[PDB]
Amino acid sequence: EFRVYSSANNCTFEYVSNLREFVFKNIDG
Amino acid sequence: ASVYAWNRKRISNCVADYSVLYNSASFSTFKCYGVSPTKLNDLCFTNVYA
Ligand SMILES: *[C@@H]1O[C@H](CO)[C@@H](O)[C@H](O)[C@H]1NC(C)=O
Repeated sequence: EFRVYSSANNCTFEYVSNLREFVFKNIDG
Repeated sequence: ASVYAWNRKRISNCVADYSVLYNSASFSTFKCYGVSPTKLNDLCFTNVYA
């Protein structure tokens, strides 16, 4: 069930394509 | 669209080709302010509005 998103303003870039590990950095955009 | 309701479209995240538009040989007017139209391909911006 998807009840999160209830808007549509200006958009920008959109991309579509044991244990798990992830790392998230954010630099210079 | 009409003049009082001029439409807008943003373009980004792609590879433009200004020379083809330059060499279409069909447009009547082409005025670019502040930039060299023949050197437009050798430039890189963040987003364009049509
Ligand atoms: C969407 O973001 C752009 C980026 O600056 C801004 O200029 C524009 O006003 C925004 N749109 C709305 C409806 O706020």
